[PDB]
Amino acid sequence: ERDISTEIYQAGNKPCNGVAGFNCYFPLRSYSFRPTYGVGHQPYRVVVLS
Amino acid sequence: YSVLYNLAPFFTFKCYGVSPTKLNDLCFTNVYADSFVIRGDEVRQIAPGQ
Repeated sequence: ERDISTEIYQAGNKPCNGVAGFNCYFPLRSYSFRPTYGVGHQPYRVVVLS
Repeated sequence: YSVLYNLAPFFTFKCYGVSPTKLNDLCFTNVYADSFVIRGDEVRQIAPGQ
């Protein structure tokens, strides 16, 4: 199953929508890739056949 | 970690290996704490490899 909804993580005890701060987190994070990175962190392409 | 977590004037609490909000169930054999005070501009420098 797949998830796309972009809702701010209200991981606190306060009704927080906000933008950023304590217990008010944007769930998405960005991969960063550059050739200077060592082996084990360069991107890998994955295909799964079912 | 609950008293540390619920300490209000914390601004930045960024982890790099595991989830930072459920440390109660996670147990470690060691805890290393290092302290200093730096400029605001280089606050982002605490990430490894800077």
